[PDB]
Amino acid sequence: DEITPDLWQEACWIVISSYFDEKGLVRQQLDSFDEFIQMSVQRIVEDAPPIDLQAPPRYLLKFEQIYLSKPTHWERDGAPSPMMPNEARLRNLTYSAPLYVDITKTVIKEGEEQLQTQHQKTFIGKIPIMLRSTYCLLNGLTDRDLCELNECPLDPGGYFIINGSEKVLIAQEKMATNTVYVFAKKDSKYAYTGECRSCLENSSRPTSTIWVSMLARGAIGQRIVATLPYIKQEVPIIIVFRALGFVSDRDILEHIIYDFEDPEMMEMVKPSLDEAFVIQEQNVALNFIGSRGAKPGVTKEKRIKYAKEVLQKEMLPHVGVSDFCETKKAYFLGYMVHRLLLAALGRRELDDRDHYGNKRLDLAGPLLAFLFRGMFKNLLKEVRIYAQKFIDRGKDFNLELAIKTRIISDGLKYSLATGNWGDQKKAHQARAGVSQVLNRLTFASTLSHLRRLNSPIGRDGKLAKPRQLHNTLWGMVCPAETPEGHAVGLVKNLALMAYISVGSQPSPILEFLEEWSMENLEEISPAAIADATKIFVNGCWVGIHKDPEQLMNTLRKLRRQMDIIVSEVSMIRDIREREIRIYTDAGRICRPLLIVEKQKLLLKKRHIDQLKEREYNNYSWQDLVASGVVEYIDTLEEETVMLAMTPDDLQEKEVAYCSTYTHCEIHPSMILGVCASIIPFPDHNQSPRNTYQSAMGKQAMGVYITNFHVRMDTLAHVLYYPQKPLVTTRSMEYLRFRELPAGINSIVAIASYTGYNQEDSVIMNRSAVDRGFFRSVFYRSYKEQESKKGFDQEEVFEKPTRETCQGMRHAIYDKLDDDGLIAPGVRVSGDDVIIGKTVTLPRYTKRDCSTFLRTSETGIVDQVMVTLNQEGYKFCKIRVRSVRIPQIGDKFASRHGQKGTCGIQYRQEDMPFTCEGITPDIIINPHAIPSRMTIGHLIECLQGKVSANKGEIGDATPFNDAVNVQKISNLLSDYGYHLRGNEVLYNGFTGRKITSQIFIGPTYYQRLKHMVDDKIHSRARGPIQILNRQPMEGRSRDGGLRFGEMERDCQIAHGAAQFLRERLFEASDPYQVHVCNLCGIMAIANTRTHTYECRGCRNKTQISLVRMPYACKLLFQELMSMSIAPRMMSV
Amino acid sequence: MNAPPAFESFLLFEGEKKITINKDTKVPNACLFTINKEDHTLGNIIKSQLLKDPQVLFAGYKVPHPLEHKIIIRVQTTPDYSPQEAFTNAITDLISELSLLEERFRVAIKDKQEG
Amino acid sequence: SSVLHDEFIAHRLGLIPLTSDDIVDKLQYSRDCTCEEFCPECSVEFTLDVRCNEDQTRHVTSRDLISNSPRVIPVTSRNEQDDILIVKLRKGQELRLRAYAKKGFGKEHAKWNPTAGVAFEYDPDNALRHTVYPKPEEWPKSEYSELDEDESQAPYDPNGKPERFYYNVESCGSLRPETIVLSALSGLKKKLSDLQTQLSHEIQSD
Amino acid sequence: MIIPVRCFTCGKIVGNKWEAYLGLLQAEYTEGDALDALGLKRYCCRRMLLAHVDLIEKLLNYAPLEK
Amino acid sequence: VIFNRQPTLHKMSMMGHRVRILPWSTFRLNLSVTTPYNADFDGDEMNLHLPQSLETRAEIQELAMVPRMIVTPQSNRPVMGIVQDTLTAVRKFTKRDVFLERGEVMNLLMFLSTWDGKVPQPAILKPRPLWTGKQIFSLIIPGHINCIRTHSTHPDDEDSGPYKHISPGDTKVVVENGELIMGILCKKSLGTSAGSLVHISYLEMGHDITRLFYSNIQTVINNWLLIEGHTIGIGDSIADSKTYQDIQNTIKKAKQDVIEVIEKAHNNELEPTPGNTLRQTFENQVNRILNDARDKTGSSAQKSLSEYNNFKSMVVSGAKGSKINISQVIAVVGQQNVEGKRIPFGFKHRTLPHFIKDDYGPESRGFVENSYLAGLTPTEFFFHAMGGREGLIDTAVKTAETGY
Amino acid sequence: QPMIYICGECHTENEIKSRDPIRCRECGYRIMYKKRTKRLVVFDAR
Amino acid sequence: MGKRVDFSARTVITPDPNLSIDQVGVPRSIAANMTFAEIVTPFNIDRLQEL
Ligand SMILES: [Mg+2]
Ligand SMILES: [Zn+2]
Ligand SMILES: [Zn+2]
Ligand SMILES: [Zn+2]
Ligand SMILES: [Zn+2]
Repeated sequence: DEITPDLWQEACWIVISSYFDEKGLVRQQLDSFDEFIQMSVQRIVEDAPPIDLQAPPRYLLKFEQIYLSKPTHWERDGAPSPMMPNEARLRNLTYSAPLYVDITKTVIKEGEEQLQTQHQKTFIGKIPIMLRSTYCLLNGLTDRDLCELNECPLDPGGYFIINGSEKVLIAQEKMATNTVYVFAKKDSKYAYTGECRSCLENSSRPTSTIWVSMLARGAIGQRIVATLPYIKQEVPIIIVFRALGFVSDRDILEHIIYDFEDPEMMEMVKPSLDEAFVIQEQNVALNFIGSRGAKPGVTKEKRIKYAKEVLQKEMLPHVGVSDFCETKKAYFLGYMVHRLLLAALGRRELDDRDHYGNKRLDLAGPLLAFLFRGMFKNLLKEVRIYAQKFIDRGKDFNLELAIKTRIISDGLKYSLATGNWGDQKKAHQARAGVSQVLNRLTFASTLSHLRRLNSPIGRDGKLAKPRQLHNTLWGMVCPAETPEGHAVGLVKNLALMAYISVGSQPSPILEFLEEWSMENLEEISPAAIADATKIFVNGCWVGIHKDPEQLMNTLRKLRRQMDIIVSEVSMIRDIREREIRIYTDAGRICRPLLIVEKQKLLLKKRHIDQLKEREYNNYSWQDLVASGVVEYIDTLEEETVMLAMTPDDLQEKEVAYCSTYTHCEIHPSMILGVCASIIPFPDHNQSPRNTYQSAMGKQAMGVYITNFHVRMDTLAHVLYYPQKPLVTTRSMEYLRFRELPAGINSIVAIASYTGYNQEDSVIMNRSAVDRGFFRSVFYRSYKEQESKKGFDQEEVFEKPTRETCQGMRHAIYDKLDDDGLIAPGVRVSGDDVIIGKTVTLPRYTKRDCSTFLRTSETGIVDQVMVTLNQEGYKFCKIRVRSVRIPQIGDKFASRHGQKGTCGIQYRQEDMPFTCEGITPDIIINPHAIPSRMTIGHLIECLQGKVSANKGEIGDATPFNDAVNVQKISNLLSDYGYHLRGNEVLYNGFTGRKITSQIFIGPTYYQRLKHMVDDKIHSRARGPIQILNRQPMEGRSRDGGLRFGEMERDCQIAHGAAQFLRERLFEASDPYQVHVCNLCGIMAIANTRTHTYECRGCRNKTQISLVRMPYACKLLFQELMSMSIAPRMMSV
Repeated sequence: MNAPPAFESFLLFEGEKKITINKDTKVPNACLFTINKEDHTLGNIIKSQLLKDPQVLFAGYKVPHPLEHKIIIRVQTTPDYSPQEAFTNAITDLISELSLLEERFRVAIKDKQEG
Repeated sequence: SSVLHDEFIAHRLGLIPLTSDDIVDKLQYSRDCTCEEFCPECSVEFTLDVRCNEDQTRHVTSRDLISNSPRVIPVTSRNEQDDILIVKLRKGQELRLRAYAKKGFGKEHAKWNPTAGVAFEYDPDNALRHTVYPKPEEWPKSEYSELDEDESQAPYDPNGKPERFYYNVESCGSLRPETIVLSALSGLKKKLSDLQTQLSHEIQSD
Repeated sequence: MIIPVRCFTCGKIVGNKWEAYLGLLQAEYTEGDALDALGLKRYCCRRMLLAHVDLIEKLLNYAPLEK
Repeated sequence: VIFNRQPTLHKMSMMGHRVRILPWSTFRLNLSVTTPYNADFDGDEMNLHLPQSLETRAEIQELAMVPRMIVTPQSNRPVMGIVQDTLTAVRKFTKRDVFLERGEVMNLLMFLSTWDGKVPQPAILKPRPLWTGKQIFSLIIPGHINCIRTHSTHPDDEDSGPYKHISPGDTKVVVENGELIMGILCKKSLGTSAGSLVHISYLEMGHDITRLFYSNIQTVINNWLLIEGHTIGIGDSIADSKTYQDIQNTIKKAKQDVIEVIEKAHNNELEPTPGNTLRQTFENQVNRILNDARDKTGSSAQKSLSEYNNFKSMVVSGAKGSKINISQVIAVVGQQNVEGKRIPFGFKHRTLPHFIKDDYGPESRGFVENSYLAGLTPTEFFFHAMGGREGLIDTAVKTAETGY
Repeated sequence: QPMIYICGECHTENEIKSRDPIRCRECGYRIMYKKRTKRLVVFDAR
Repeated sequence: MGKRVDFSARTVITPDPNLSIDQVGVPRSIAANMTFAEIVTPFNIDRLQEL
């Protein structure tokens, strides 16, 4: 029955494999989008108010149902055919499906003359579709079906195709809503502040933040204030309580202080009462609120109405926005004050801003919902204006012409295309970085980009606290994978078994709590709240309970049985403070864990047995979760959980550590993400090395996707001979690194050989490189289109001619065909022409606008595709193919942060060799190891020697006590090798033995995208910028290198004044001006007629020539634009 | 972009001499032999054969740059001898050694295939 | 029409070993040939023409490299070991090409390297102490060692020099291993002879 | 994508061994014994056969450009 | 040309070079001139500027050329020195038991540019002629400079007792009349510190002679290292069973000591020291215990090393690494700190959900009792990732403020 | 002169002249590919 | 204070133990792109005509 330790390493990984058979790696994206389409769009459409318009006749126009068909593309002819994602990629279409809404317009004029007209399936917009979602044409297709459609079966999906560009929505971090968080700002007028970003269940407005603060000590005592929304002045809490109908101080403290035996709380609230005694009735308090507001009505009536509306709608919407909710709002605001007092009295800890239990991940669904709310509101507005301008004339109108569908369509398309998350007009208030271009450089880069999280703290911020690896990231975020540049700690990555909750309605839970012995908050007396336990659901205090323990037992039983409580519902019992917080909302990152009985796992051997035959008896992960054996625990419920790292922790020990565990890790290696799960032996490296590899696995070459032959990507690198690593971890089985690997096993020798590998460089074998070692192919796609925008000027693909075309370069166009497009198989060098495009003029009647190769490439045309774009003019894509043979300067890396460029390449006779004539493919310098402490590199090399000599794949899973260095060495000594991986090598040049026995063996190396040929650049008098006549910027522009301020300072320190003048004047922008010797302002010179005159001074004899930079002339002219007179006085 | 053709390691450029002899002025009876389009394969054997001559006081070689395709062999001999004569005799001795080794390897192969 | 681009196929064809035993001495380098781009005195013509019409995958192997010279053929195609795989083709895919094989050696490209490993060793017992084992007991014995198992390395020989070099020359297939050794000795001797000729011209010109 | 022709390290031909290697593996050989049957004794050539991923078999799941 | 690397921090980040045209498509640099640029070859790119007049060319040739840039005015010492392979190898080369044969010596003399063509009389004439590494470095050393240094392993109690001028360990570098009379050369003798051989060469001999000195050290030593070789592998990370037992006993004793301090604090048997609160005093005691454990285990690992250990070779030469790195690879990685304190209670009174609440023990709060060869446990792995994230954040955040 | 293209879906060789919408005559598919040139490109098998 | 300049080049750096400290190894393509305006004289008339 029990899984014994000897079977555990199989059982756990069997369980893990079942998880990845059920979910995958992009499950969060697909589930978010599916919830958005199934629920969020319908909720948004129904939550909009019916637009009642009347001059008389009236019309309501109620939207009642939505229909999202499959993605479809319509041609000029109008025939209807399904649009496949690959066709969208090739034709630069948007993989979107039409959204139709049912509309009901009832005519009501008078005399009960009512009649309803329903417009079924009114086309309301187009919604882009996430690939492999339920509403994707690739849904449920087999691998054969996907290959029939020219799709990769290993492609995870989880992205959109907007204008042929694959866009991926990055999950955005945000502070959780409807939760009270008591912080303390050191530099502020308030000692403690308790904030609550409140938002109603079905979002319709932004988060309304309410603060309840305490004024810092230094009138008599500490005063509690409340910064309500839409009010620009602090308001005492007692005033707010009275404005809600609680005038008696006893009632207010009944709502705030639940234990009247506690004078400390009492004296700390007393200043607030003493400050609010002149106001003692609800109307006067409402008048005070309205007066403190930023729109103080001259008459107290409208002041009181405004205060009523604010306190009913903007104050704590999550508690309830309807009327008669003042009791719930009063209880909740009293809870906020109670929490603030507990913090000020030291009875509760301040809340941690960085705790991921306090955060939420805004995924594709809830982000598209924000867009859709804004866009549907704008659409209903436009419909209101259109219908108003017609009914004002007293006649009917056609809603089909009122609905301008471009709002929703173009809005979603623009937002996903650019990443600016918001309305196109508010292009600066909008937050960019959402919806990035999917990284297709290697399969690991694609997976990681699809599992990418973002902390929008702002890269400019230099506070390290949000960048720090918090304790609560354990199991939810990769500890290693993070960019090492300016976004350290802000851009994160999901751990492998991390699941972001999609969201759920609290209705069944609330109904069960009602049927259960919970007492509502309006029905109780406050005297009961002392000993009772509060119950919050999605932040709303809904009631109280008397035995929280058996309530938690009941709820956990219900969630483990897949009863009314779904698996993703978090249920935290804080014991010391008697809250029970239940969460069903979306964005809660959680992970699966094995539940533990008294001191035993519930995962018995029968579950492993049924999981082994997963493909026959359809016993899956969901059956494991439904059995009550596995549980999803979120960051906030982990605080109440006692984990076992392994079932070995559940053994009874000579001194028991815990003996009351509640859960167990499925495997600790699941704390790593996609790119860190490729590192072998990451627990033997320094952690920065693991981070650098997690970044560098994403630039590694491989086969980024199986269907690369049909993709017209702008840039693509494919390795000739990708190999799976000889030394692998058990997590790559689910990353599909074995099916799409990104490196080669290289016989690497760590040695000092000729000095060409010093300081992070490598010596490669020229003979190996000749045999296809780390050879790659580079595919570059050029796009072009001939626009017939108007009869004024039209472009067209056609072989240009020297007699008709004007802007025709001296490059030869013979490689083009009569259609103007080069043919595949044609070898093209730099500056060559691949598309001959000519544009009609207003060298006559047509000018050359041909597409050249990006300079200095020298490839062969791989293929040419011609089609029609969305509007329907001819559209061409040409993929050119360039074989990249590794060379000096190309960057290579192992899986341990050990990067370096090729210093030199030696032939096989020049490389050092073992007694059996094995030469290293790569030689790396021993000095790269000691400071870096990448012992995982050495253990991987030794394990790889054992694996190659044994005919297996080494197990480098991080935390594995069945694999240590002594075992690997003992294994290697059985194959006739030195047990530590050393060998006697001979000098290739002289054949003499090397005195020091070299450490050599197979290690998995990666070829990175950074090849020297894509970086080398030179300039000598090339093109210049228009504004300031200085060299351009970039290799692509043939630009010059920037001689910056620091270079100026260095050369000033050198004392090199002529070199400094050469760099900053003569090699950048030499120029001449003519200055009036009297006024010092630039004069008018006419060198052809030799007439120089200053219009200002009315002189034409006292002019002087001045040699100045063009940028300085431009500066002085831009100062004269500002009415400044910079007078260059030559005397 | 900058890859030299692989034959440039073996083939002489037009007007480029296979070997150049330059008198070393630091010490007497020393010469520098700059041999183009050769590498350690001939340099090592020529040096080691020259070291077998008791009339050779110095015999060394270097590949000044691996990316370049020449070697320099410095030979100093006793005053009654010459570095050019030493170099010639070293090549003659290497040729005779290789001829003998080839004939003996042919004989050994014949014995092995026959019995 | 195969799934491997043209340079992939070309590179892959270059690495197929061709029987070179008696023909390599007769052929000339195209540098030395007085012909045009090609001729039968400096090159060998190959042709390959395969089309997958049937439903199973067609393995375009080195057996499909048809030569004009019967003496120079792919090693695997010589009259066991299977044929080298050039490319797998799907129904409707087709590969038709025309190759020319030339004379060269491993300095120019590893495809002209005739060896599949050259094991070279000397002083199997570390008597010259050209290696210094920190723990001589930890190291396995060479196959050419003559030491009793208690003895880890031979006693140090102060008057010793490297003699008795052991070789294991494995052939890729193009040449016989003994032909590799004989051709190596002849090539080294002709390198030295050419060097001596140029040396004599330099000495007499001075 | 396809089995290399030569071993990158020594230059031994491995191109003719992938199919035989797979046939030995379905014959219930261990990978080590299979590599021994094909004569791959240096761990470089064993690396070549043992770490190869036959991606061409997946690229042949797509219909060609011409029928 | 002027050769530059960004960020251009000081005047040595832009130096004058003479162009040497070479086949492939990278900028090829000498390895001594990498420290001034702060340049390594992990994908770094550098900028070449070509002066376009005879006046600017003369300016750069007389002011900014690299040999004129050997000594920096910032700290009146060399800015470039001997570096990784050449430094490990010159340390191994100038050891007392390095004996070169006639052919090896001639091979090395081929790579001396400043060689008068006279083979020096070997240090050993019989039974077999043998030159020493010091005897060849004496030929590399220019002029008649005089220098006294001490190898990094020089015992501090040797200059007092006898054998001061005849060092048993071949420490106490002494160069006289441009001959390395004795001592093992290392970072202290050929690095960028003040009073080293490269500095004294620049001060006594010109910048040209010093340029040749740098080049000759590099060429001769690299071509000798082709014979000697240098490596690193698992065998250098391993220690003997006695050392492992000593380290584990040290760690066990340290954990029991921390348990004793915890028990004292729990029983109110701990009184605070002046200037600190009780929490801070407990933290000081625990951190002192664990730092003592780390240092003792590191000393155990360091003494366990042999003379053939390659970690010890690179640390001794000063080429790369430190004794703390050896301790972390062999003995114990040690305490992980976030903001200068132990791992914070990021959960509620816990560092991770795997620990009990209020657990101030060493493993709970981030003491990695394993080495990098042993491998970190999952909690040690996460805490080490936290500590390393602190360094990454510091490196990425200090740059803007320091540049401003 | 003819500029025959191949269909991305039906793989049909069909001729299309300039100023013609890009449509396969056999199935109407909108994506077409050019055929391999007849020019003689040479590869050094290296 | 800082600006783009002509006669500049940039590429990856690489080790070269066989250069002196004051040398820089330059590709032939960078050197073929970059030029130095040398004045003609009877001292260099022949060499510059050759170039
Ligand atoms: Mg760098
Ligand atoms: Zn004027
Ligand atoms: Zn010919
Ligand atoms: Zn091999
Ligand atoms: Zn068609």
